[PDB]
Amino acid sequence: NLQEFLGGLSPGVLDRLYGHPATCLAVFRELPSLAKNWVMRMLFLEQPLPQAAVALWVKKEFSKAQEESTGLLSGLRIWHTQLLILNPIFRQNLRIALLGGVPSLDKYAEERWEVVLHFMVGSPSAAVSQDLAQLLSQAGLMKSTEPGEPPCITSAGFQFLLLDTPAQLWYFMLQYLQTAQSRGMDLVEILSFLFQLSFSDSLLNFLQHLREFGLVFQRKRKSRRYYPTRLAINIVVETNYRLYAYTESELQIALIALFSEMLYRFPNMVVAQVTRESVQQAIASGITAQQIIHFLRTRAHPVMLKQTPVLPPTITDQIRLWELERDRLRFTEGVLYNQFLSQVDFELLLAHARELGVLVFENSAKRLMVVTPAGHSDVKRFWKRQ
Amino acid sequence: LNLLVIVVDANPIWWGKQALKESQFTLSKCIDAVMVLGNSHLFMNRSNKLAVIASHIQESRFLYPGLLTSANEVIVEEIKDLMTHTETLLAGSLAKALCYIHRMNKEVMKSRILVIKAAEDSALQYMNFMNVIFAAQKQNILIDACVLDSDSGLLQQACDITGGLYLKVPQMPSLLQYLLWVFLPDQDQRSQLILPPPVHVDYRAACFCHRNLIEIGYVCSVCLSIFCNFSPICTTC
Amino acid sequence: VLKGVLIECDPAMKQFLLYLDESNALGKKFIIQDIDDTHVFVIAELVNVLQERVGELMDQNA
Amino acid sequence: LGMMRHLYVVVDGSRTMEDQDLKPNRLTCTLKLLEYFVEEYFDQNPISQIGIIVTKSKRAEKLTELSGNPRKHITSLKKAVDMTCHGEPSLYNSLSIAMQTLKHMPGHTSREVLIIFSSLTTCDPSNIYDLIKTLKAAKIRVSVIGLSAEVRVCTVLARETGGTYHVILDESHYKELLTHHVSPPPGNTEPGLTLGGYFCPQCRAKYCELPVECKICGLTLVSAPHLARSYHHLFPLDAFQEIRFCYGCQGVCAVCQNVFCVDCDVFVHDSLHCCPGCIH
Amino acid sequence: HTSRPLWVAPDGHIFLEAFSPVYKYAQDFLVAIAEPVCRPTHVHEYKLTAYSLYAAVSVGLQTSDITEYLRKLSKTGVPDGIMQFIKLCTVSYGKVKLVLKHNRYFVESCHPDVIQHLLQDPVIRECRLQTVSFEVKQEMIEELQKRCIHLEYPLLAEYDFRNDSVNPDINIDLKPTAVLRPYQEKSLRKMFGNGRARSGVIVLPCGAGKSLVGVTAACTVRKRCLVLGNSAVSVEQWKAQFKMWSTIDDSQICRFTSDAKDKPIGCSVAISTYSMLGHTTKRSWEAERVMEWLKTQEWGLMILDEVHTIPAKMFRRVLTIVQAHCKLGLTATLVREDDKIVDLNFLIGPKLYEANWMELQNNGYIAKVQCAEVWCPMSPEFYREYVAIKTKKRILLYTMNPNKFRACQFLIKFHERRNDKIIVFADNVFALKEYAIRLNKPYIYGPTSQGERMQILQNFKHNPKINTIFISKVGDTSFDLPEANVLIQISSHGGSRRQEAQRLGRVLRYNAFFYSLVSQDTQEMAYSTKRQRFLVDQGYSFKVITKLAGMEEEDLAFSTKEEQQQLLQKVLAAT
Ligand SMILES: [Zn+2]
Ligand SMILES: [Zn+2]
Ligand SMILES: [Zn+2]
Ligand SMILES: [Zn+2]
Ligand SMILES: [Zn+2]
Repeated sequence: NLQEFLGGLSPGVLDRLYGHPATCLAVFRELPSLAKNWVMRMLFLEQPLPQAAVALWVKKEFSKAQEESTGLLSGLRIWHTQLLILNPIFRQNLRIALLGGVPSLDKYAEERWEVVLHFMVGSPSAAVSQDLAQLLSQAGLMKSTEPGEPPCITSAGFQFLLLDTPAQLWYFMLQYLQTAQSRGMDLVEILSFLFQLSFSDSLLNFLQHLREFGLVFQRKRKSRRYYPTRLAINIVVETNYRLYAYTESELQIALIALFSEMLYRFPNMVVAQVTRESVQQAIASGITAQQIIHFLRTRAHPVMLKQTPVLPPTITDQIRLWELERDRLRFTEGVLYNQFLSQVDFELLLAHARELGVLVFENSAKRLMVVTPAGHSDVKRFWKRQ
Repeated sequence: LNLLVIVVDANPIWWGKQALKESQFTLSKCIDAVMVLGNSHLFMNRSNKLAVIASHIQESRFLYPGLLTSANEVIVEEIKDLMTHTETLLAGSLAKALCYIHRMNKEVMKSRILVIKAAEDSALQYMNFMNVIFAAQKQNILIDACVLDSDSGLLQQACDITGGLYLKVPQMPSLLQYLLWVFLPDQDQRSQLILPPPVHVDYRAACFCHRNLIEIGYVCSVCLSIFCNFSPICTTC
Repeated sequence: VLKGVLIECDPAMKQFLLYLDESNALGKKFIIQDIDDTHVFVIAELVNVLQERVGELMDQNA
Repeated sequence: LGMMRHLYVVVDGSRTMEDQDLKPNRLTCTLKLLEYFVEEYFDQNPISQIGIIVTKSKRAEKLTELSGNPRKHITSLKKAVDMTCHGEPSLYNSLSIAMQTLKHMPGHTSREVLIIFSSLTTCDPSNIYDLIKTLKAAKIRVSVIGLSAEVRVCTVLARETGGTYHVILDESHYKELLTHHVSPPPGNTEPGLTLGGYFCPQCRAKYCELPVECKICGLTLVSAPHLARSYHHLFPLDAFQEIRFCYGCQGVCAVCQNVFCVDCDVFVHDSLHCCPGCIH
Repeated sequence: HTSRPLWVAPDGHIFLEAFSPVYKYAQDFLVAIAEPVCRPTHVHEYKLTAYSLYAAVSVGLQTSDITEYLRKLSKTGVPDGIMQFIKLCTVSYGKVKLVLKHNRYFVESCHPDVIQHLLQDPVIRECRLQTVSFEVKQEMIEELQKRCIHLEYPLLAEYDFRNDSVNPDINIDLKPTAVLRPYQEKSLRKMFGNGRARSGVIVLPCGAGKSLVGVTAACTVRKRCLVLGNSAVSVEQWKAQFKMWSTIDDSQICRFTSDAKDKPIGCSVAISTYSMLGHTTKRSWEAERVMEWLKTQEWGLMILDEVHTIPAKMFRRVLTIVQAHCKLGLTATLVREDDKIVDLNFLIGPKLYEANWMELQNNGYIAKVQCAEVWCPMSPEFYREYVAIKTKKRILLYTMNPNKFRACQFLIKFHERRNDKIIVFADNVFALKEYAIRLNKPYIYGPTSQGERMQILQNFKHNPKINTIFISKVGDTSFDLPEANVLIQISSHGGSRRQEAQRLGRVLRYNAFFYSLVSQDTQEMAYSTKRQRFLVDQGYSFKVITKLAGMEEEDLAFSTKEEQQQLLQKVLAAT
């Protein structure tokens, strides 16, 4: 998420971050419902309005949406108290954004992006590039446990595969930025270049990495100016558990076969079936069923996207109901101590056990206290010394 | 989502009157209030649409169709072309406005129309003004309005049949701050914010022969045509 | 003081574990002490061989 | 198109209104669809009227007087759910009460009675067959909606005075019968337009947010947009002959000579009801 | 390429897209060619078979009308394993004809070169005794029809009824009072194709015109019909549907069900049952003189109601006792266990018309059913004994579940407050008593009578006070159950997907909706997915209600554990 990353940051970088058209429009584009209204209202103001009038601009109904908005709005340090004038590094550059101060494009963008997603499955046309191979492992979606000729795929790597196309691109860039503090450049110029792409010497090396996932295009082996692609902006399912996907690409076939089993393969159409024994093969690695319905709700046919609610509700709960078979019997381990002749001394052992957070379950019939074995070493020190 | 049509009263008689009145508010400082609110509607969401219609005498061109720097040069070129039967026709532009909303709603959305009226209300179009209101009411299209000099009688009914707002601004050069506060929020955020209430509603009817506004008059019972104080016979049927 | 771990499940599924206690299908003292009709204390070594007994019973009525 | 109407609604209040075969109270399912009936009557007919008479224990008592008040009727039908409804009804006493007021209306209207009738027996102290010669003389139009059977009076009262007699299949047929009684069958009044909030110009009396008549001076107060929806039926727009760049949406009329597309053509005649070029 | 909404698979399977502009002119083509396998709301799936093409060329389309219109609606190109199969199974149709004439059965061929091929099989030489003919025995007509399919020269039963000049053409005329819906007009058009009647099987829902098509087919051939049925109640309906829509006097509509016998010798329409014509014991004297009359008269249009019981051992001997020219079969649930529905393709003929069960719902001919498989958890005292025994005593345990007793009592209360007509179908008749006396509700126990069976059923329809009824295995046919609105099915037979399409027949005769009570984590969970296997192939969607809408708040039975301990001691005492 973007406001998750921008919330936990220093004030000394956000003032540098607010670029001339780039970041001031980008942060303002992601503000929940009402934070866009107050930023617009006091954009042309110069005298700071009183801080108590802001809560009076909202009805008493839907007041809980006010504090979560201004908490995020003051969390990014857009205004301050000052006695609520906006930041002059933000109010000026946002007012610059209000007018102040190629069929080869998309086909290159999709093909250069599937060969990165093909690296997380079995394919002979692997993205042979030593920079990306260490990049995916330090992000935590390619298990190695060995130098190895093949790299494996962890449980988080399967969850990466069934995300949306823009949503899986942001998860990659946040783990590019979190590691670039100690191996690359400053955080300010790399993040302002991405937002300026959406509308120094170290930046060509970052541009040569965006060349490989596919967000720019050179066409003459790193010329002066680049050209951005469509990736740089930021299948029916029926009642009888059968899905008819119209994709002919090999990447979309291996994503469907992760959680279903296939029974025919025509050109330009592949029919599979969501069986019970194949969803249980998916959650065994753990691709849990909320991501399954989210994978089918984004990728859908226009005939699915009709006046009916998409992904009809007898198959969406059934995948949730097939998730709960793994759930029956929960494996939470503990240890036990009992057999006191007195009916009072175990009640004094409650007051020495709740405050650390070790007690798991309480029984008042036979006075059965269960604690975790990681926390069993400290509870016995009170019992032998009274 | 959130298609917003702006209908600006581009009557060259009243703006040219204020251009010689020296009231420090010309047409140029009013289209700037349209262009900034035009640019500000394209910021609150990624997929937001804009349309600007200029109401001239005997004609009415679309301004914006024919990132924001590709929007603002079209508007300043069309206004420089249009401003180069002395009463405005606001009803002919809202009929064009509902056609553009009906086309963009077929290619997919809630929409609204914001009218900035600057001339006096012509009562000669009461038969056609009410038809574009009831067409807007059955498609849940709000008709917001702000006036500059005097309360338009026909335009107050458009904001209460459909469900929009009506605000007479006190000052001309403070228009841009007023637009952002009371019209820049969309339909859902308008319920959460607090806004000025409607101060007066002006319901009248036009006579068929006089086309005059009437508080007490005679209606026919079969053809339902309201007449002024005559009652000699049923003129329509 | 005794060494043993916990398992919590549906009370309908809980009595299946009590059936495996008094039928000697897996071990002898497989449940150390029943604490509740919703929670069960089992021994820590047979926690994995128990899992395919439940997974077969969920697949015996597929 | 249509005419003015002065409809009366006679509601049966007999012992047989406690019967089943309907939503919990046979009386209650009658009063449920009547509240739906008053709304759709006043919507399609702007300046008409409704009286509601309830007959009970060989006598008729007027529940609501004849006035065009689309709020006073529904707020009185909600009160009458807890009615006793004992005894046998009448039909001479109920059509005469609906004749002492409905006769003196002017002759340019369509005076009507609508009887919703569940009992089988009309114990009334005189001859019914002299009313049907009187109601036919006064140009009233009595129509009955019958429940569970067909009575001989309600056929000869309907076909002589001019109305219809109909018997219920079920509740889906009972809503279908009341729906057919809102269309009017094919003068100069003086109403007072109530501008300024809701105040009366003739007597300057301030009252509630209503399309109702004024009690202090007797004037009827209507709202001109409500009258305005009934327009465009008279002089509607003629269709176009159809054989890119448009005039409506900007992306063929025989009057203004401005071309349309297909979405625009269907939109002009369906909802807009005017030609967008002709208003210029 | 974006058009032509099929995908002809190389073995044979036709994936039709039901969102195409030319779907209605490609769904009116695949009914005449293939047979439906699955029909969801988006992509249908038909299937080519051998018997489905014999019904294709029986209608006026030849072998070049099918194999060309597959190319023009292909999306792939026909895969050349279908051009070899369509040509093989269409040029061998009209070569060997089975025609009867005055009480003798004849195998006829116009081409003499196939009779010299046909008369070397050692089983067709057992059934013996231009225009080459040889007379075959009547009692070996079933073992003959297996062999003609076994060597791919199948028999056709096309009655040419327009001019025969032997049968006494009766005055049955369909009166202009019964107008038939546009799916009934399409099924009869595929039957009476070339002006000659055809022996097929028409699958229509029981709430649809399952009987109006049988009457209209009787007024069309206008020969001596013979209606059969599964029960003595089902023939008093067939008698009523002939007087309602066909203008026949009571001196011609007779019966043969051992109680009326309305002079069954010498009539025009005889409405009898199964197991009366195939009663293999010593018959009574009134039935002996009718069967001696019925075994010697050539009928026309035998109407076999409830076709899915014909491939039984005793009900398929009816088709050799009675001599009919054409044999129409009307059913509602064609599925049946033990794999004998493919055996029915030569007892009667090819499957003519199957109604689209979702097209009749979207047009208003069938009530919109909201199926809901509400499953109940098991009680912890009952599951203690469920896993301890295996020999059939646990069938009572997953039937008399106390937590399933609450969901039956709650769903009855929830629909009595909405004035809904409740039917509780419940087999395993010990738990019929213990369910219907703890709620004080009537029950058609099954060995009750003929008397109080008729008045409990009539106190259910024309009375707004008695609202529920507890049937037990009686309503598994086309009985007169009077238009229910919900149906709380509890613990029926094992995997009978014929049953839960006959329990569904009561509901469609949301508007109406039926439940299916399951005791979860038992053997009934595996059963209740075997029985929705037929209904999900028609378009129906079975929801799951794990927890009901506030079950614990009302006054439900079996609250305490003391009253629950007594029920287990009642169940376990049976043994
Ligand atoms: Zn006048
Ligand atoms: Zn008139
Ligand atoms: Zn007054
Ligand atoms: Zn025109
Ligand atoms: Zn157009």
